[PDB]
Amino acid sequence: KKQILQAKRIRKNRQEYDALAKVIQHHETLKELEALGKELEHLSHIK
Amino acid sequence: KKLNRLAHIRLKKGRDQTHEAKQKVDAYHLQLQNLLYEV
Repeated sequence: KKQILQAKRIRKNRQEYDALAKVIQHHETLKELEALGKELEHLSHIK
Repeated sequence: KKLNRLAHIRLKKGRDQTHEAKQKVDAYHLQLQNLLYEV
């Protein structure tokens, strides 16, 4: 019964983790922005 | 021979009763172990 109370707390923690995973589904972005800036610099040099 | 047969029958009855009690206690312990494994 004590472990079932702990499992209910762990189920609330799993619901919070599922909320965090759903928010995460919505470092690589900075590298993509740097590549876009390098492409913009190359386009400015071409212009 | 009669006393040996009576003692063997009494020992078999006690062994069957102890086996039934051990099976019931093992079923209760298995249910408790499954409840602990579920949580």
